[PDB]
Amino acid sequence: QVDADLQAEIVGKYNADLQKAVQIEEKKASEIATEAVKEHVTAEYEERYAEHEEHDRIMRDVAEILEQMEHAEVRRLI
Amino acid sequence: QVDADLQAEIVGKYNADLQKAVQIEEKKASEIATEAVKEHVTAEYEERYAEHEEHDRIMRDVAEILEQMEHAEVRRLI
Ligand SMILES: [Ca+2]
Ligand SMILES: [Ca+2]
Repeated sequence: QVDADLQAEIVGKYNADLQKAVQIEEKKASEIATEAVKEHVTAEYEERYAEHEEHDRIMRDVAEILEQMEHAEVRRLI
Repeated sequence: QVDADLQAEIVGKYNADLQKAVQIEEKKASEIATEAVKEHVTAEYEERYAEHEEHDRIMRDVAEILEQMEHAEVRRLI
């Protein structure tokens, strides 16, 4: 589904940050924080791969990795 | 915390829609769908109460109601 290297890179760098964002109990602030983490990661990869031939596939993978990370932490806390 | 009438109005109108959005298994589409429901509700209330004296309080209540609805359904499915 997703590129395993892309998954390792994003999980490695950003999972702890996304976890902290999800762990904020005040739900508005948590939503804002989670979105901020996602937006940063998306922008980092967009900048890095803007002209790459597999750009569209990469960006779909980044979006899926981020959503799976969020889902895993929401599940894990519940 | 939130105005009980505002809560009843938004839950009554939009909970089933937010539930369907959260229930979509494909996580990107679910995220897009949930955000679309939230954006509509926020815009409806912003338009209705743009000049009201309690606008800021109302809009914070709308944001909290929407986040609580999302949390309740994510919890309920898990
Ligand atoms: Ca999500
Ligand atoms: Ca939320």
